[PDB]
Amino acid sequence: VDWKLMQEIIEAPGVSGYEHLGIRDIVVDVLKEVADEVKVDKLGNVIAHFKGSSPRIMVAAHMDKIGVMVNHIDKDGYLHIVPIGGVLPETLVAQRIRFFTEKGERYGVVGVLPIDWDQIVVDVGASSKEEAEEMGFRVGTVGEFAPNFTRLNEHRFATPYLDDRICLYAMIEAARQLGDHEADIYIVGSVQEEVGLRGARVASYAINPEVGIAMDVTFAKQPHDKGKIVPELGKGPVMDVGPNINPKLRAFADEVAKKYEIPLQVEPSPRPTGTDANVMQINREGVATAVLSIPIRYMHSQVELADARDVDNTIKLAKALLEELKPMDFTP
Amino acid sequence: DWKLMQEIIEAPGVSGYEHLGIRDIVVDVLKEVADEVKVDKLGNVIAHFKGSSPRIMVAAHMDKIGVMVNHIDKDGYLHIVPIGGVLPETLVAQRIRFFTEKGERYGVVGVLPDWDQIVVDVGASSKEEAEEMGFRVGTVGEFAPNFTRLNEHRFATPYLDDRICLYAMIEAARQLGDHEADIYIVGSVQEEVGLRGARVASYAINPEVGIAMDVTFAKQPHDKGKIVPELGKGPVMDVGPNINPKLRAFADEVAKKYEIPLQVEPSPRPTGTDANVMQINREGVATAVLSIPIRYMHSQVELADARDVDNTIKLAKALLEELKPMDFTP
Amino acid sequence: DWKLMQEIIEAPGVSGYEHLGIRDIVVDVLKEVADEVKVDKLGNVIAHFKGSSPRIMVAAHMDKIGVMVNHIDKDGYLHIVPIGGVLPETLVAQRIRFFTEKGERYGVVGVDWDQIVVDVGASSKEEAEEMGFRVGTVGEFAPNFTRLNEHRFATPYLDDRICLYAMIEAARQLGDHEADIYIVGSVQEEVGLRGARVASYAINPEVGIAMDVTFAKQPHDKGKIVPELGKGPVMDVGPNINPKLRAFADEVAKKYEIPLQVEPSPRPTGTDANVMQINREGVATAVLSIPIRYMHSQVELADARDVDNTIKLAKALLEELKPMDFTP
Repeated sequence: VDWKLMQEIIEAPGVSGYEHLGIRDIVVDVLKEVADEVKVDKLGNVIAHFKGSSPRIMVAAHMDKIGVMVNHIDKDGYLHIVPIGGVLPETLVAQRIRFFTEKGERYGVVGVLPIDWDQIVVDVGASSKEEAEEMGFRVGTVGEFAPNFTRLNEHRFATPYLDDRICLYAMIEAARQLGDHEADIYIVGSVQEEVGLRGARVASYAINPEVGIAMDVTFAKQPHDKGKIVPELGKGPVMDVGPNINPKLRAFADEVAKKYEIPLQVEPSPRPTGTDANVMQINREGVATAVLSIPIRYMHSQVELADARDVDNTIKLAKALLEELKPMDFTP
Repeated sequence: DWKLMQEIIEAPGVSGYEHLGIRDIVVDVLKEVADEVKVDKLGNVIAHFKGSSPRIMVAAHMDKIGVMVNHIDKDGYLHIVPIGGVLPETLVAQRIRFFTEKGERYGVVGVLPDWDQIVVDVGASSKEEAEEMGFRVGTVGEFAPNFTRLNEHRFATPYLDDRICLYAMIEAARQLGDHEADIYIVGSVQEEVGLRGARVASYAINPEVGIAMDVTFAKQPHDKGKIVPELGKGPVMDVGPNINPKLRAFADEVAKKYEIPLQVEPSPRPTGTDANVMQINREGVATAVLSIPIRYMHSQVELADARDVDNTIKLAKALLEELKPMDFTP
Repeated sequence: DWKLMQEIIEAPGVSGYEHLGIRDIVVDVLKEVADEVKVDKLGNVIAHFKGSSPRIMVAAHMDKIGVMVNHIDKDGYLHIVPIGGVLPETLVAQRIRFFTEKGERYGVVGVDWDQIVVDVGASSKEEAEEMGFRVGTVGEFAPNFTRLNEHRFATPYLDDRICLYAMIEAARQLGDHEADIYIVGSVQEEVGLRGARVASYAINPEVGIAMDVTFAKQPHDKGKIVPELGKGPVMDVGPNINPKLRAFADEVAKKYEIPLQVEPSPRPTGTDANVMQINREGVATAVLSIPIRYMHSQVELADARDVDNTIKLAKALLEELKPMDFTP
């Protein structure tokens, strides 16, 4: 559990469709060191191949973050933005936003009068539209929650964009530590998941895997959750059960966990998605999919919080599944 | 001086707890040039700059609005209460700097996919554990610092009120030349909870002239043209009932003399400023208010213009030096 | 002393009318032990227990919340207005004790203060006036002292008579002390801490302690109340509270092994201590309270042990304090 590597994976620039701004390069480099080959497709997916014989498996964690984009700039240099993904305007009050302009990274704050959009005006220190632009701002400039990593103690930490950068980091770590494996493995850092799981769809079509595992984050029990949330922090990684989940693959997961003595949580999901596993399962002739998740609290806010112990068991389980996988009958 | 200014701003010290950090900063910074410095039973820092007449009191509160822990639940979450004008709205998905037994520790307010339901996560899984970490009923916290200089002039950061005026005042104090007036510079406490500190300090000082250096609203989005002051246009000084006319005309003169740009804003009512209790203190005092305009007051993103802070300091010392006995009787 | 206690609790005296009964009781009982006892122009009772230093003022308000008669209608019913924090909610189907020139007269509210009509058994305005009723006649919750058991009891006007009793009992049992003590029974607290303000100005103490009642955990409080009945006196922490004085209190309570609860009072308290702290040049203040349930109603209920432990701590604190720096 590398904290520095974890943090930079978490804070590397890369909103949906702009993953090339920083995160993609990190993923490629860290993967090229252990993979037999690493490519980047038309949409920006990073596909690392770890040669094996069978079965052919695809594991994916998205690299994109939710964020905002400048719709226009007014005469007084203020910015009017729109969301990129599931951005809660409630989480944009009295918050700092990291924008990526021509002249590099520039900050802006969303004030409050001493909620719906365009009631959301960003202040960037300008006095006119002309001045804002001269600062590098333009129609289409994108922004992200300002980074802020908070280590609360031994285990727990809070920060923007644990979704899905914490699962990305877990996948990458398991891949760096992968041992012997007869499965033909493809580790994918997908793009545009926050806006339609469009990255995993394109990559699963190119890869055409038999087995597919999406590593995403999931809700953890928290205040005012009214008891509807099953998973709990510190209780280990989570693996769904439901229509989107292949029983043979999921049953194999239990065993691996049992064998390596890794705590594993079960989470109801009577539908699919928003993981990449949704579009992976209906890819071409059909894929046996499963979901491996890290539970976090306060999803989609500047304070998503996780427990390093879960991250750890996710890395172990991910690795153990990959090495334990061999030819099987996935037909339900 | 961005270094010193940020220090004054982020120094600990919520209403009633100014001794956690801000109090010492202020004292030290002033012992350098002040003839005497002391602190009363409430924590007011009072610096004396001996002069003949008139006796003038200038104040800027050192207290920040913040929160306090009401209780810790079984799962280790904190339930807080507001100290000062804290809006539940500025507490969602935000970080809180708490001052526990074991030192400064952080917590975060959560959310889901009126204070009662403002629960703070500090990373504990039990009450015993939260306590183990140094959290006690009564523990206080403040917005987490995050100083952001937007450009050459503008910057945004929590607790611009009233630390920016406190800076400005301290700075003008350090740069004070010759003055005929007997000057008292006060770092007031508990101003956010009822101008309680200024009351006491002014009763002890008993000045003929008093000036409050606080922050005011600047034109910003959705203000509906109701706010007069504008960032970048200089320090502001009110006009109205609790603003002594003679004193205010004077400042108008000193301003134009030193050519400092000066904004004017109406205040038809005695304001939530220390100059409120200063004027009605003892037999009455000729009072005026000198403010730095800021946007988004009482939030983590209050923003100001350095050029305004600059002129406020210029005007501050100029007034303090040009001040000579005169009649303030309206 | 349940008898002295019930008597301090039931003694007449709403805000501004403390002279109707409680004042003289407070005066009489304090005169027996204090070195001097005086009544200022606003009605505050100020008892001095001469000492060296620091000079300390301790206050508990003698006033009660209540009602006043606005006018009498043709049919002899009274129309009242509240004196203090009285809510018509607590007036339905309740008996009210009025004070007329003819003496104590009772009235009942049957089954927004424009719907609160008091019936006194009169048939006409003239008969009501003949019974002793006038515009300005004041009234209180009828006394009704219920001992539930060995420790708990319920009664109107535990606020703030219970703390008044405690302070008085502590003063009567006071032993050797170095501080220059001033025990005050303040007036008009329920309408602006008016009494304590003037009293502190005169005394000009260096230290000040307010003894009031505070909320105790009770049904439907949804976990928002810290203090509980039976777990001892309570001492606030916050801006209105001087850290060093509070620290001192802690050590005293520990030294005597007196249970002491803590309560977060984030804002300037609604007690005499509020005005004591900003009095003249400033004062190191703190708050000592007895927790009670159902505040401001006819059934305010408390626990005897807490009352007792409050007297102990109050006594101990006064005998134990001495000159020390209170500068935060």
